[PDB]
Amino acid sequence: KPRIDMHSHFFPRISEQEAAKFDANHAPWLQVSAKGDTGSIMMGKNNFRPVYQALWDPAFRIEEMDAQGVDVQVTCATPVMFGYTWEANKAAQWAERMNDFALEFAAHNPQRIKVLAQVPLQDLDLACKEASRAVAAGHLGIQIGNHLGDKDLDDATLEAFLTHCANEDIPILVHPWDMMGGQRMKKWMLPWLVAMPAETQLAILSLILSGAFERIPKSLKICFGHGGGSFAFLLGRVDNAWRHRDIVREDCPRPPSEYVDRFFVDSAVFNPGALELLVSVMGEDRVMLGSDYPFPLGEQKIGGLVLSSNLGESAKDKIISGNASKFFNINV
Amino acid sequence: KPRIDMHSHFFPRISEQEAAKFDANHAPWLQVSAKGDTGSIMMGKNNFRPVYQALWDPAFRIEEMDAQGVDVQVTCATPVMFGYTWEANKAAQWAERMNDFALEFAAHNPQRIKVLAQVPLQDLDLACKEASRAVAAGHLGIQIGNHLGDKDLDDATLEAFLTHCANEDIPILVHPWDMMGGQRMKKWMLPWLVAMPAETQLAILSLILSGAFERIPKSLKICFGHGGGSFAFLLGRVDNAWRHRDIVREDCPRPPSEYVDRFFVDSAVFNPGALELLVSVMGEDRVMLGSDYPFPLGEQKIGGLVLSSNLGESAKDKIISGNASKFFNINV
Ligand SMILES: [Co+2]
Ligand SMILES: [Co+2]
Repeated sequence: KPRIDMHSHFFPRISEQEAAKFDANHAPWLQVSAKGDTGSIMMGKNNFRPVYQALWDPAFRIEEMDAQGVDVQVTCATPVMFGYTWEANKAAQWAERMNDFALEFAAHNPQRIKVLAQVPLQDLDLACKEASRAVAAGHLGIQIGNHLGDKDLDDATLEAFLTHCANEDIPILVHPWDMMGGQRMKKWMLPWLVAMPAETQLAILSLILSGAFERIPKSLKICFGHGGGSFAFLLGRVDNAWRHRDIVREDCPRPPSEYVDRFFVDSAVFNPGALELLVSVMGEDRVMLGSDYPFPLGEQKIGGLVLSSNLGESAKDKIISGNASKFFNINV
Repeated sequence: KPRIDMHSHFFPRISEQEAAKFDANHAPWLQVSAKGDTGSIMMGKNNFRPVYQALWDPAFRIEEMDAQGVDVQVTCATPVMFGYTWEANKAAQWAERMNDFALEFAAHNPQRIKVLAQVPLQDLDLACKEASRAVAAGHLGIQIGNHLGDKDLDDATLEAFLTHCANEDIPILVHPWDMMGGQRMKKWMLPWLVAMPAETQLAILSLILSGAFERIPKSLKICFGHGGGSFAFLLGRVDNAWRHRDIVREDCPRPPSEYVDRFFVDSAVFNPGALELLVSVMGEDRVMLGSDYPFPLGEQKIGGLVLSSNLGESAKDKIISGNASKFFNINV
């Protein structure tokens, strides 16, 4: 039973110059210290966030995986890489380049390192083509952000994308990104603590309340990252609203709670009680170990929360290993 | 064994002529049908919200309360009545009129209907007066919105108000309103299902992360409406952030979860799993029965989720009765 950690991120060796050729102001690149141990994601000439070797170096990453007890990691774009606001053809060329970097990263050891691709989701046609190209080149699926500006997952272009993926057997991880909140949540990591869980919840409900699960084939494999946000906990509020209000019930024929059999969530909720309630709502078959390696708010002892739960042995094995193996078809 | 519902709402019997005196376009009033069981809250000459008789009629309410098994009910402003956008002086006099109306509604049976007052929270001076004035007139505390625009509860102006209330032993109920989310939650009541819980979590976290509870006297009686949103379930994430980023730890000298003994939440969470998680977090002494009567999304069998739960008889008596008795000082 190899521990599979199915939610982690990477960032490729791109220089200022290469990024500039796409967008001098908005294309992210990687600055590495002379020493080679630390670095920063840059945007234009500005420091975006500080980072360390494990995000760009697959050999260094292998050492930490050994140290952690992680046998297989699935890793994908850092969300600042998405480029969802750029011109389509440019975002397409970018996506391909990033996905190639991701394959080259995993080529260091394709047994223990699996990658998901990004897509120019602003353009449905180009997004489908990149999704297919990348999977047929080695990627085990796609990571998308959870919205495109004012477009949420109920949007016909995003629904059409999920449907293409269901049709071609391409798993999706939905990652919250580009957080709401306007001006309100600047200090103390509030976008991460408030807006992010709200974003993921909104993605799920957008699928549910629009009736989109009635249209998307049941074969779609889709996981919502970062514990599904606050979804599991406020689901009661949503069923209540659906039972008692026309406008809530209108596009959604079955109790919202019944739609949990249509998706997955990762396990990153940082609390025993939250995990227990997460597993209660979703069922043990629908929660997968994800850490958010190698960022600093990520689970520092990968799998620790699950292995130390008062869940059954049966269930623990599915969450740390079983489910993702099936979900991503990583042949154990 | 007396049942106390501490979260319900009311709307006064204001004539269109009396409303137009404050603001012909933005000041809320009540239109009542022939039969006398139907109404609309209006904004000028437009239908703002359709409402039913229990919202404005004490006699009718007094009877649903008899039907429901609720001995005492705390009631307060519908958030449309807040008028936080108004000019400080126009609001002060609006607040007083709403609060004279609230005391009239209470006077129909002051043993069973208790009231909280609204305040012109935009101007500190006028809000403190109205608070002390309203309480001494018979109000048991105040209801405040969770934010004013981008001033969250970490705003020093708002702190001072919380502290002014603390020393007068004026209890406060913090209610979500004016939900974040802009152009993104237009259907299926998503403001209420996504933004509302996030607002309330924000409100709590701005107190904890800013260090406000270090500076507000422990005598503060403050309660966060609607279960405190997603607060209890996301709390583990908050501690994780605190432990791993020193910017989260800067004004918050102890782990964020330690401050749970500084506030209360109501019980309105619509799921037994969620109720259990909520109590586990807050403690059985810090959760009060609130229904959100008489709104359609309000609990239909008031007390029903608590009374059917797997909690002990001791826990149930505190939530239904014990806690709210002490908090609002309603003597049995
Ligand atoms: Co992540
Ligand atoms: Co309410």
